Amino acid sequence: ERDISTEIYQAGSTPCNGVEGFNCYFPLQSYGFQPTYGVGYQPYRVVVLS
Amino acid sequence: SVLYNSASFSTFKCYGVSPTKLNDLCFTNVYADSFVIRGDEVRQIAPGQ
Repeated sequence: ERDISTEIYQAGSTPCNGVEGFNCYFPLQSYGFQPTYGVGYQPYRVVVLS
Repeated sequence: SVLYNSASFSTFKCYGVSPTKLNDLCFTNVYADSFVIRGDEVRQIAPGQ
């Protein structure tokens, strides 16, 4: 099943509608992966042939 | 009832384990600490920091 629909999760007192910080989070974040890092951590090509 | 969703007591700056599912699991020994903040605000309380 696809998961295209995205929406900010709400479990505390904050709806986190652009107010990230002070016990508020946003799932999408920038990793900041510079090239010369642990190539063992590099993502691989994964394919499923049902 | 007043552990996590008190909504009127103070902040709950915590991380690592699920702040909701721990209510089910039972432990043997529970530790209590009476100390003072590290000094700036909370800043230097972070793994890898």
